[PDB]
Amino acid sequence: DGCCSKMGGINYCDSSAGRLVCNNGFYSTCYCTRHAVMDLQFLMGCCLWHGGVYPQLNSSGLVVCNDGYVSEECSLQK
Amino acid sequence: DGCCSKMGGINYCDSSAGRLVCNNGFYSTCYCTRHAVMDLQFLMGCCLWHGGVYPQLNSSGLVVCNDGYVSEECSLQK
Amino acid sequence: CFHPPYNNFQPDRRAVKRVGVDTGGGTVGLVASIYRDSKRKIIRDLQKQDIQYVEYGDTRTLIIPTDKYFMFSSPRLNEICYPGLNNVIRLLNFYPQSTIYVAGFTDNVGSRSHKRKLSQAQAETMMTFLWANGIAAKRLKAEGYGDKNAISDNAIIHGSAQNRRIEIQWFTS
Amino acid sequence: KETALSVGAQAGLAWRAKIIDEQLNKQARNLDAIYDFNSLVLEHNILPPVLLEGRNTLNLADAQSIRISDRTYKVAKQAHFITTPPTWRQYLWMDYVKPEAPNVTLLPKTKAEKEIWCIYTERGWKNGIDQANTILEENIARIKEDFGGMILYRKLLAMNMVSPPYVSHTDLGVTGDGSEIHIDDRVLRITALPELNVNSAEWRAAVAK
Amino acid sequence: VPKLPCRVDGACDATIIKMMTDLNKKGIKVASVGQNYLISIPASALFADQSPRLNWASYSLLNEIAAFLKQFRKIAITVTSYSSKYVSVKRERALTLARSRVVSEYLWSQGVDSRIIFTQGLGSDKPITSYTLGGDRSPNARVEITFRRAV
Amino acid sequence: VPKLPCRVDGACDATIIKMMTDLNKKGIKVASVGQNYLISIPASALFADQSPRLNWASYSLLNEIAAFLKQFRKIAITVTSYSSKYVSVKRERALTLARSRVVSEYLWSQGVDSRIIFTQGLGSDKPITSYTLGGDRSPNARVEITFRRAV
Amino acid sequence: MKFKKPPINNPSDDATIKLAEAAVSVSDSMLEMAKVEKVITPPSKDNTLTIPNAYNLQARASVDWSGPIEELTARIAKAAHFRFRVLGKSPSVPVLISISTKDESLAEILRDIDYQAGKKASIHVYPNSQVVELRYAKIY
Amino acid sequence: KFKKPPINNPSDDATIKLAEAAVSVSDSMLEMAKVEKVITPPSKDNTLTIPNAYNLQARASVDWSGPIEELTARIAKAAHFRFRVLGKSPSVPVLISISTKDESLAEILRDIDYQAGKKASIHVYPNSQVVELRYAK
Amino acid sequence: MYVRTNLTILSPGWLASMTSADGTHAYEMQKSPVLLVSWHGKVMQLKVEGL
Repeated sequence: DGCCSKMGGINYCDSSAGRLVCNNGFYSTCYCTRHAVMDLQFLMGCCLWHGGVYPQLNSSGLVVCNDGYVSEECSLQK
Repeated sequence: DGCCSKMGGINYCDSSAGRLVCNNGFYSTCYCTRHAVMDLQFLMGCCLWHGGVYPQLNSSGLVVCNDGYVSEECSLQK
Repeated sequence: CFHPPYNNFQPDRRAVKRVGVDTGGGTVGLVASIYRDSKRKIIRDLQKQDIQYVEYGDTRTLIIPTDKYFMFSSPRLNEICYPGLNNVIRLLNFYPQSTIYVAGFTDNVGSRSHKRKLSQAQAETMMTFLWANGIAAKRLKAEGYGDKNAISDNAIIHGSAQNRRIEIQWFTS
Repeated sequence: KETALSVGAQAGLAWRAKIIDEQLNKQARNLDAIYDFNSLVLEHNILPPVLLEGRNTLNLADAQSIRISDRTYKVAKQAHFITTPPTWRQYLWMDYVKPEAPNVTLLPKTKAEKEIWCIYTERGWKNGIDQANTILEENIARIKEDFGGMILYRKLLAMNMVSPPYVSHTDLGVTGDGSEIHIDDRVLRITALPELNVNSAEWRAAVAK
Repeated sequence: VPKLPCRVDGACDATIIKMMTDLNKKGIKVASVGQNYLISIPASALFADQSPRLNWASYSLLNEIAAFLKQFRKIAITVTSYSSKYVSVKRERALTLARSRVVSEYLWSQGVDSRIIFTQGLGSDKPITSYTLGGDRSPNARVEITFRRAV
Repeated sequence: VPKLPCRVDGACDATIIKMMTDLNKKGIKVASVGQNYLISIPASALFADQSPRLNWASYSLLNEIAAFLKQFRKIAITVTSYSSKYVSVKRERALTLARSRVVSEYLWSQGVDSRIIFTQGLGSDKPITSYTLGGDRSPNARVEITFRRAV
Repeated sequence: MKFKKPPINNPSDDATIKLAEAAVSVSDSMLEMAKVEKVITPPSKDNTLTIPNAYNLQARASVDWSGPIEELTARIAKAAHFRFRVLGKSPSVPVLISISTKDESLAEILRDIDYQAGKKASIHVYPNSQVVELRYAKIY
Repeated sequence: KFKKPPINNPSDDATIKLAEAAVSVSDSMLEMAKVEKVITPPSKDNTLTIPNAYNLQARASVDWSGPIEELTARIAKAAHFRFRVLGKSPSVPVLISISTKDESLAEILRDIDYQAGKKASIHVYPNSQVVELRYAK
Repeated sequence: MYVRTNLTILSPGWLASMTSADGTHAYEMQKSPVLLVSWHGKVMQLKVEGL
């Protein structure tokens, strides 16, 4: 909520930096573009390190990845 | 709207210049003819710098210029 | 009373005006004069302006922004921000012994020869402006470098803005 | 609601279009300063052709097969006649039509409807901002590629990598019947398009001091 | 037509006659005949004695002059500088040239809607009043601007 | 935004500047210019008299410096020690090297977000105050950490 | 006891940022290729030999212009009190030039005009005869 | 009193970067043309100058576009000078096109020779009041 | 499109051109609502309605 907390305030968003600038000349620690450097190391989804989810839908709950490897963690159990 | 204010009032519209002439012998800065010299830098419409809009109406939301290019900003999106 | 064009190169008589308008009150005028002539107030006003002051050890440095304090792309010096320059002269009056080195910096864009000449022109202008306020000519040395030792990144925009500057260093003894 | 975020996307796209067109109109002189096509033309009112570079090429076609090369170059668009030099407005002035007709099929009647209308219209507004910026980035990359191709042809011709274009001009005297006449007949045709020369022995070096 | 530009930007002939009436009753000469427009100023309201330096109050008059000349649409501006006979030919010619240079530079720095600026300084070679008692206090020492209004 | 990181973890510029003020009122020099930053520390509140042994009370200030240093995103940190001449060249050089080494050791032991750290010590070969009345108590004996903050 | 960096001004715009980012690369490419062109091809002479200065040509001029050469050079000549002369038939393709300069010599302005013109045309000055002559190219 | 700043000023970092880039590219293209332009020397250019004969200083107006020889013959008759030709007229005529409202005959002949170029030239002699059209080989 | 003025057009690039004795230009060009000219050294945008 507070980017330039105890500081002046937002001047602009440098998209080369992907970051805001405070009224004082320090590089503000606040994201403004999605094209910044986020060191995210946890992820989401299914069929990762594979071809992704195959676009078909099945009568069964069995969902395969696009490279052909099956995924029991995404396919529902019985 | 009264262009020859604080002067003699309007005499006529010299359309050789496309400018109003007042009863005072000075050139009025208002224009009165379409065939007259403006100084404009902004335009409207889409499919510009091209053949204009294609005359036919595409069934989908796409619009296309006469040289074949498609203006996605004028076109309707999803 | 006071002239905007650098007061026509004369040391000012300001505290007399301050105590006169205080009487219009001598003691309160005197304490206001000494508080406004205090060094810390001058440094606070300098940092209220866009000028950076650095002291660490026996060496002191001043940082001036070229684009905000000059006409662009030319050694013509902008004089709209003259109160900062006047207070700079007031500060530099306090240290009448050590020599002063001044250097110029620009960014990495264009001919390196062009950067060198632009920095040298800025150095010459700052050199003669500091000389003309009354300090002796052999107390000064000026140099203008291009992008040799940048303290910022050229590729990022705010750092590219921060790179071009005027550096002033001086010792004590 | 989905139509509401759609019309919010429309409004945001048009608003960023107007803003970027004002900003681009603000810097008219420097664009013509930097994109001197009229200097970049050649002497016979001919557009120099377009070249593309490439360094350190590696391809793994499949197993047991690797093809590598150091550099390569590509003719993109062949040289041709031109009449007036192109300007930046032919590549950068993105179109704009303001939509002033939001037909609200789903009017708000509850404050919760007003609030979800606000948040989804905000989402559409941001999406329109992102789309406009993407469009601008695509256009500026395209025109940068064009200028780089022109400059690449000029310097490869400087380095003796391409033959210059060759033009034959034929001039004839008066012509026509007793009713229609043209007083002289000058016809220019380019018999040799520019192309690469594979004989590397004619190449020359380059130094700086 | 309402979408079309009805008049030029900031065009008001009431303001035009207001500022020219203020300048004429102030004393700086402004004359108009046909399309040709001349404005003359004495150097005593512009400089000090025999010196190409600007006093800080003069920028108000410079702003008024710029506001007047930006009102019209034009192509070429010609300014010229005239001096008294003080020492020589070289010194007076260079002083006139420098004064024309600095006023042209300030005018281009301000928002002038013109494309050509011409400066020329002469000195004391085209006088007006043969009465030549004063120095820079003389009315002959002057600076003139001129243009033709374009359409 | 509900899944994308809105901020870098543990980022608070108010915390940054309040501990900057607290450090400078503690008397540890903090220098900020460009993207380069310097933290300079007197050795008297850190070590023993010409001895490479940490005092126990110094670990609170070391924890403070680590808490400040973990805030930014760095790549490389450089630390260098300086002292006064007491015996020779070699003893002073090795003492500076050992002091910088143990400081770097505890700093790597804490979770600093750096990839590269360099440690160095130069004895007394860079005096910053010609007034050299004291020895270890003189303020020219020092330790400096330095980095450049990027992106 | 506040802290700030020196450069602070009005806020920027992302399109201008991307424009500058492209323009830096374009500029350095043009710089290095100007260097390699100058190295591999040596000059021979100077156009200041053909266009010498003279007195009353030292009037200062600041000029912005983006049109054909004709009326621009004509107003230059009528400022110079010289004789405007045209040599060769006018080309079918119009000749266009662009100038954005600040307070230069008239003679240097002329040399800049001819340098921007290149192979299409040439300028000669006969100051004894007070004649400014232009001439088109003899090709086609 | 007051001193307003320059109104159209690049007060922004992007703007000043753009402006100095524009300076660089303008300078680079300028020196490119400077080092690539070919210029004839003024002491060796092969064009005909003004002979300063008094009878050639008269003024006229000609809008002609055709062959060269009859035009030169009528020009010589207007100058009351004699006319000579050397060489052979080729099959394709040498073509010229001069449109002017007020000009003198000396620079008329100068631009005639300039439009002639290589295949023909002209000489003018004031000792014996003659003009001569010379073909090439 | 066929156009007649006494200025010089720039933007689309024409196919055919013709010039009077007095200095009037006429052109034959591909259809477009936009024109660019240099009026008297000033760049000028010219608007066409009716296509």
